[PDB]
Amino acid sequence: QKRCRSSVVETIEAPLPLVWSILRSFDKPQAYQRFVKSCTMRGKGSVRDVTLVSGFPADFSTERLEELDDESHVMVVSIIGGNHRLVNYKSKTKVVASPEKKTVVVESYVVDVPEGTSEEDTIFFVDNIIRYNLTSLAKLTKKMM
Amino acid sequence: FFSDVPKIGTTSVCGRRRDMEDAVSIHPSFLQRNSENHHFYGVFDGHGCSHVAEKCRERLHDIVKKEVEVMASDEWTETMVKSFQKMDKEVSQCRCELQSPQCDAVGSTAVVSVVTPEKIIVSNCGDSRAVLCRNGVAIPLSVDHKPDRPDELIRIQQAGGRVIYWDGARVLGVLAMSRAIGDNYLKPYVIPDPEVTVTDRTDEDECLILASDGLWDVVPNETACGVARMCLRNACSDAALLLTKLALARQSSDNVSVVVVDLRKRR
Ligand SMILES: [Mg+2]
Ligand SMILES: [Mg+2]
Ligand SMILES: [Mg+2]
Ligand SMILES: [Mg+2]
Ligand SMILES: [Mg+2]
Ligand SMILES: [Zn+2]
Repeated sequence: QKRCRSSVVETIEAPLPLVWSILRSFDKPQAYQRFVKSCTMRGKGSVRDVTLVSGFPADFSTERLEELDDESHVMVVSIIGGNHRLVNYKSKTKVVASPEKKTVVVESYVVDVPEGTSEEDTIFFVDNIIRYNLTSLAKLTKKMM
Repeated sequence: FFSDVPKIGTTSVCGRRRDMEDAVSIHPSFLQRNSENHHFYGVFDGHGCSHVAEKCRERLHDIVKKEVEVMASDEWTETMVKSFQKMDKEVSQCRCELQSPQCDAVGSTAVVSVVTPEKIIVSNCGDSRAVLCRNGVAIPLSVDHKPDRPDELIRIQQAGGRVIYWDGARVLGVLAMSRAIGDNYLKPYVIPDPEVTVTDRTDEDECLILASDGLWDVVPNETACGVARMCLRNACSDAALLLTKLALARQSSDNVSVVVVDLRKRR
């Protein structure tokens, strides 16, 4: 099964504990993910049911919390169902404070390349979405503080 | 002897959806120019939330009106483009309750037509459509902004964007239309600039149909006009109503908005 992987790295002008407090909230992706209309959650193993806003090329996602480490600031999510042509999707989020208060976030993932679309379009599609979310994260943190 | 104003019928429904994100603007006699009575009709298909569609319904005719009061001769393209860009600007500055990040993914198509005593002006941005029925013939007065429309594909790449098929041709894989009011996060790929047609009224004109893709995604131009044709043999509201019912009967799971303007003289 054809597979692709990518990674998005961005620097956010906010302190680590602020940024992390938002990312770690598995049950509330809506806080910074514009395409999320609603999310209900049913620590590790937690499953969340996401509904997507109109205009987006999907209506739902079903995602499972694989790992949440509040010591090393890492989250591991995996999409286990959905309408979004994203099959066997599994992502890691790593948060670290900036050596300079600022935060760097690294979001990486693997997913099956869907039938009928190139690796490059699959990468572009997901990367683009992640940058939106990281952009909103920055906006939100800038507000909260 | 006959009536200067046209009989209009409107049907704008939620359909099988939970949220209504269509909106409709009906402003007959909305202005006069050189002692000529002008009319405004508009359909807006929202996405993300409803508020951009609603905003157009509340402002667009006003904005067009102010622009008309300063237009030279008959330069309607300039007038409509300015009006549409101004609408977008206002939106730039409710389900999502106007809150981030969700308000950062909202826009609307806008299809509008100013009907003067001599002309039909259609200003379109998005994939709603205006179709003229005349001599039985179905004549589209706008051309949908689809990301795979070949000229639209090229314009997007020239703005540095890309088109990806993902449940249809989509701008950046996301939006199913290449133009829209709002959606700043998708500028400059998706722009609010409308394309404008101007067509002379004839004695053969039957009616004008403005409608969201709730209608056109299942009912083609030729069968729309045919339904409207026989209803005219409120007749306009009978046509609007019959058209949306037809789209629902063809299992439309989308909001449906149909406007039917009667063009021939009466009373
Ligand atoms: Mg949906
Ligand atoms: Mg819509
Ligand atoms: Mg001028
Ligand atoms: Mg629609
Ligand atoms: Mg459609
Ligand atoms: Zn809203």
